[PDB]
Amino acid sequence: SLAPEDGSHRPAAEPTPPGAQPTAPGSLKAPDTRNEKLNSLEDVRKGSENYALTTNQGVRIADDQNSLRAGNRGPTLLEDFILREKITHFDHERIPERIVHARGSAAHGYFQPYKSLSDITKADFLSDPNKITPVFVRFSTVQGGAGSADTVRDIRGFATKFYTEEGIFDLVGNNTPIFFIQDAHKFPDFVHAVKPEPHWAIPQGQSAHDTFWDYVSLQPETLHNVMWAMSDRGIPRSYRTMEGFGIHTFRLINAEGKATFVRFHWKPLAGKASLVWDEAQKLTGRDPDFHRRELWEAIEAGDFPEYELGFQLIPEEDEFKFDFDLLDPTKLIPEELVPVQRVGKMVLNRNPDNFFAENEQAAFHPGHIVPGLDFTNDPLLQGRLFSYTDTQISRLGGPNFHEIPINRPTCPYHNFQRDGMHRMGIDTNPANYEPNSINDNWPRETPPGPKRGGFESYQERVEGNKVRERSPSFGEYYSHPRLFWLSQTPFEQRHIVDGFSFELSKVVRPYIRERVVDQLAHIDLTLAQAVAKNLGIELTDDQLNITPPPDVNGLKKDPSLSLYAIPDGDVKGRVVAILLNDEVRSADLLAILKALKAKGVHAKLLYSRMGEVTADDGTVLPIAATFAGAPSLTVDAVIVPCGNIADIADNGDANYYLMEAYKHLKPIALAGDARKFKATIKIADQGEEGIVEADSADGSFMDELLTLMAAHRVWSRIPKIDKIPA
Amino acid sequence: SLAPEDGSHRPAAEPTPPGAQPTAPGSLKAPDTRNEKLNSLEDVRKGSENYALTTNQGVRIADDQNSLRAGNRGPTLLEDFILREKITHFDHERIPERIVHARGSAAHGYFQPYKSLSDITKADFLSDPNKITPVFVRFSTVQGGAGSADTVRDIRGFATKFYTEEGIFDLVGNNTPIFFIQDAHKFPDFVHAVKPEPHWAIPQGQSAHDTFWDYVSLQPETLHNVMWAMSDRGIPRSYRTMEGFGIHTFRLINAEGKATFVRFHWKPLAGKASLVWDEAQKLTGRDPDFHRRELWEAIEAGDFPEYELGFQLIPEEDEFKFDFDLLDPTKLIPEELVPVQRVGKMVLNRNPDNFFAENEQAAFHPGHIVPGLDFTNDPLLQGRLFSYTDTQISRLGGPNFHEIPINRPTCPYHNFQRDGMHRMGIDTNPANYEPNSINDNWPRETPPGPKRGGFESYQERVEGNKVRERSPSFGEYYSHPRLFWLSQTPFEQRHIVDGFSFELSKVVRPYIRERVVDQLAHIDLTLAQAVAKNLGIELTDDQLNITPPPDVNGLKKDPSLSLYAIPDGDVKGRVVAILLNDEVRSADLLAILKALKAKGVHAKLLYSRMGEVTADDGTVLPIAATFAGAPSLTVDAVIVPCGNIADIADNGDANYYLMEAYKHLKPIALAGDARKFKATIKIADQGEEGIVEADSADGSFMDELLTLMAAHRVWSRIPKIDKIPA
Ligand code: HDD
Ligand code: HDD
Repeated sequence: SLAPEDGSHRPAAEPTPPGAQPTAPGSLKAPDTRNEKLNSLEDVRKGSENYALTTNQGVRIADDQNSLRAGNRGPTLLEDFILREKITHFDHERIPERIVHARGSAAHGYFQPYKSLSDITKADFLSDPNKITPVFVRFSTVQGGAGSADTVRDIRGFATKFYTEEGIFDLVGNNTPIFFIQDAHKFPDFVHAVKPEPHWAIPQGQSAHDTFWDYVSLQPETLHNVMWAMSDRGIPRSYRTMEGFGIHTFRLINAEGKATFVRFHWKPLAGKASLVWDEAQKLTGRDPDFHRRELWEAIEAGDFPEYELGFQLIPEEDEFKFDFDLLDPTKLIPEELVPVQRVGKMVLNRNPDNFFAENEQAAFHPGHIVPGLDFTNDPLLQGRLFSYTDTQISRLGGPNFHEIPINRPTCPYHNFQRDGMHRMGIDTNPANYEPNSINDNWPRETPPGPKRGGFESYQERVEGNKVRERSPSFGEYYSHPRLFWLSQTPFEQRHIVDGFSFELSKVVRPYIRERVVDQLAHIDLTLAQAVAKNLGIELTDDQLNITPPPDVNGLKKDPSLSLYAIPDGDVKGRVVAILLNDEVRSADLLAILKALKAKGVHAKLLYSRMGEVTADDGTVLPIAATFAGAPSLTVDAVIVPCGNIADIADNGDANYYLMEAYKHLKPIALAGDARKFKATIKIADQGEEGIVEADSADGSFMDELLTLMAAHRVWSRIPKIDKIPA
Repeated sequence: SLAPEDGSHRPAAEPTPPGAQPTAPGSLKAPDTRNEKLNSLEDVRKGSENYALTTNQGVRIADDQNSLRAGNRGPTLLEDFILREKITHFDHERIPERIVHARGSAAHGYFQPYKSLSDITKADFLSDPNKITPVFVRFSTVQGGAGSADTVRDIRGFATKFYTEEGIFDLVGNNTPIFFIQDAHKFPDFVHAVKPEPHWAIPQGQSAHDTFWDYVSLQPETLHNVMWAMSDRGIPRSYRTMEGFGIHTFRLINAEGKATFVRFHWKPLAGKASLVWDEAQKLTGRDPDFHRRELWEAIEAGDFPEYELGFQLIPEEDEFKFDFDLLDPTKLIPEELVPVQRVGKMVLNRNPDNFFAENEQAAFHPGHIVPGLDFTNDPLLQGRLFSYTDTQISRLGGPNFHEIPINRPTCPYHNFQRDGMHRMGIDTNPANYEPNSINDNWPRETPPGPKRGGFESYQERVEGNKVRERSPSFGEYYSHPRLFWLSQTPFEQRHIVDGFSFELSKVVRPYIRERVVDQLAHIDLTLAQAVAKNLGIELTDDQLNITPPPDVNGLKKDPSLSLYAIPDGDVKGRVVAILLNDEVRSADLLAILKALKAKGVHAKLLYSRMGEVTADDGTVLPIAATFAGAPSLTVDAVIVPCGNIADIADNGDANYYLMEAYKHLKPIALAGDARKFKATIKIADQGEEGIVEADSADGSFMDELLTLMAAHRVWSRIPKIDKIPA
């Protein structure tokens, strides 16, 4: 009726590259992609086609265009129950956003272990290489609201809901291996300091303001995670190209009752990759939804995000083996000292149907563990256990949040709990208490055991007085920031310097900048001096003579802490901008697209207008976006084929497209007379590494380009970009 | 004591220009700024200095750094009531955001009428020129969440709470004179279409997506307000430089019972000023809080936002004398036919103390009127009256939202309502019903009268059948969009074309773009043709033969609809970037700052690092921000004094500063050897209009620059900017 005659409104129910088709609810885009959790949601999924429009009570609506009034130009009547029901539901759509991590993007998937881990844990989802566990994963920022932007400088959340046969296990982690603070009692202080300031509620999604750096300067325990946030780790290219960490030391418990200390890791199969600051900041304006969009479209394209689960394992007798306290969440465990042992793989392969119902209402909580796992006395973890249950009473409207469909266990659950707001389950048990005789005491307790047993805490020894006191072993603040610093490449170190420098320049009270620079001088004097230089601060002789902190158990570096030191690039799922002209050389475009498709690299055809152009072939080329509509920020490299280059040679948008990408260190490839654009980016006739150029886009032209893309960015270009006006 | 000895942590409690000092709660920044509402809030204002840190129950806390645990490396104890109270409050901080207009910034102020209006309304706050009414005003966007960006393309809200002696009057308006839809029954449809789409919750703060333009293409009633949104009205420079409108026709009722139709207007004393799209979009990334910050800092500087309240007045016998229906909210009343008559002045002169408590919790509702005002049968207004009461039950936690301090009337309030969540008032009335004898029927009804009388509705005639039916008089959709289009300058028209073009290029389904272009052809074929060519669309012969709509009561143009046809910009409160070098020519800087001060124009001194530089005469210049930290987006003009120009001539950030300013049509002034920068912006030796240049910054130099600033932007430069790579 209102759909177009040609059916061009519906996306195909098959994988398609980003921007090819309109995005769609997961059940409509990929109906053949299934798992036990997705199937269990069938009871609450609602269709639409061939159904009448009704009230919520089932009454068909004849006229959904008008209120009921006395005369067609008269007052609206109170008896219009259809209008009032519709407006009432609208009026109450919103619920409180998460206190932290309010901005997030989520997807369905499954996990599978590589081998049985029965020797170290009795957890059922790790017991058998053929046990598939559905998952729901939500990635997030930390500071900003649910409507804030994606590519901010911040920590990222990485929360995984495991729907196991013995209960929900929530692995609630971040993208760095430590947190800012040591004891949960300080969590409201730290969060209030990083959040928008209370008088005017500025700034959104940014730590670059006085109260954050005030707190940091007075609490050196924060410096380690601050180092990570100021590095390019704070601006990932994609949720698909960052690491995950549980941060805390947990425990594994095997059938014989032996405990092993464990820290959890997620390693991205797509490799580690981050933006650079100028690109990330501008991208929050050009596309505040970039990461959300990029995740959704990768899944629709079949570039399923994949992550390997890994364990750092520490025997109980090695609790005190390292310089740092194992239970201190501001300290990491270097992989040089304790390797990450691979455990299994997780694949995210379907988007939700309704963002609010599945993402916004999802509730993750690290206290949701299962038999075979346990906690430790990490005093940050200890307080988290209180928070994630408590907070849901207001956010999700009461204690039945486990009945919201996305949150439901796929395994059975039965107990004597009753009532509460929006109670869905109707209990037939004659008893609502135990011990009872009137239902023969069902449901019954289960003794602990090797499988399908009841939960019992590990009986660890407790000895001490009731004290509010920090462990002295936690009182070391500079050695891990320094190890992180020393493990970065030189260009990563420069980016850290520029992060501190840019943020401290937004601090209005100069003494705070100075006090932060003083803390940096306790970490590394090269770092401190470089930041000071950019702030017009001069270190004193006392600061220049601060003794550096000790090495971490003899380490001078750990290359696993760098994003880039150990190559792990993968071009699959990346995207290239192809800048068209009105008579493209079809031979160039043919060879370009063939090579990109063979490596799984997507392309977007850009022009100065929408519609189509015709190549020299007579081939009609559809235009994905304009140069301004899809800035170089949104792509990984730029290719300019030959053709009628005079068409775009004096186009300001086209020339700036290349300058912006050049500034942000991206690979650029120019064919034929497109090489004339070298003048725009101040490249000499002789060329330079990172600019592919040839008479035509044939032979090794695309191999060179794809090799550059596998290395992510052209770091050697950095000394040249400070002269580029872009 | 953690504060610096020199007291530099504390801003001065006197007016200071933007950036000079840290911002502060209004009671601390401007303690002497008072009004009756601000005084009435004193009962709930909390101090801090010289108080002990306590629990919410008043118990002093000894150690706010640690949880209570069994041993200093032990588990946290459930008996830690201090921890659990602190974390519980943190866990429940967030409340639901507003369904629409969730993003907004507010201030305190006062209103005064110019003359008694007793002849046309018995409203007490308009009865006496010596009667001052306190106000609380919230400006907002519409689509995005509370954490979204300020300078988006959107309609803006302009809500004013008048605390009158006869009750609260809320004037809840927008910055355009019409709304998108005719009947409130369709509000959830329109809002769902513009909001982030439901499968993936994209895009934030943007109408540039499929579902919005789908709805528009199928509901031509939306086209008038769409035209306004696509113009530079949709991207204001500042809440201080936009207009406000009540949109609906309301009624004024005088003491003799005579009704006059009225539409409400706010006219900014700072004049009308807007950004351009590329600037606004980039600014949502460089400073998503730009409007919130600019409002707060203008008030701290003494640049108080001021607006003139004005009335369009139509006698009852003139109801049907126009080509359009007065009760249709998609139609404006041209000022050429019905002039805005000046009524009074509103000054916003103090910021809040706590954003959440005063801004986030404020509740405005257009059903809050007072005797002397009444409604009409406008079917959008009619449904609004239901919604603003209903929505607060969830957003503010129940029916006692009028007891939240910011919402409280300053006049008396007494009735027989009782109980409800968070009930504050403790009633002593023996009776909670009327009629009653046990309290001699107090509080009592009051007959209507000329002053201090009870509210009685105007007894307008109602005749017709109970129908869900649109008024035939509303069935015209193109003549007011055409009137707006033909009232704009040629460069405003270009920006409208480019607004439609940019947004429709982000619509993935091409037939939606085609259907919108077809709607445009029913408005004006020059507009339709210009948009279609940017989309690669060819109008058909039939489309080129669509008859345009007629003039609106003889009007092709109304001058009041253009932002700029008659410039009315005050330069006071604007800001100029001054690009420093390491040996600035002090004679230049003296002349520059002398002239800016005389016009109340602020300055920010920028450089490549923070700290200080020394001028050629030894003056130490403090640096406000770096070139990258305070981009040209954030200022109105750029001046480059002479000095050691070689220091910055090769700086890529400095050159780009000018190129970005140039592209966005801002005045630029270059003294002495700084004229070398003309090459970067491709200005010929001979000069051009909008680039001020001379051997030195003298008297004539700064007059030319400030004359350009008075005209806001250099529109004559538009033909040159498409060749600039920026
Ligand atoms: C004692 C308070 C407290 C502390 C110390 C932490 N958190 Fe937390 N976190 C919360 C209290 C909280 C919360 C208030 O309970 C949130 C907000 C809303 C919610 O459901 O849980 C939350 C949300 C939250 C989310 C978002 C989950 C989602 O997508 O819904 C993640 C990923 C984390 N946290 C991760 C961490 C990590 C890695 C921490 C340090 C190791 C951490 N949190 C410390
Ligand atoms: C029947 C539904 C409905 C309709 C047709 C409208 N609104 Fe509305 N408006 C609401 C339902 C609503 C609301 C849902 O009740 C809000 C959101 C939360 C709230 O407190 O009120 C609101 C908020 C709201 C605000 C923000 C107030 C603040 O700062 O808190 C403004 C300025 C407006 N509206 C203005 C308008 C204008 C100028 C309209 C057309 C002439 C309009 N609204 C139509």
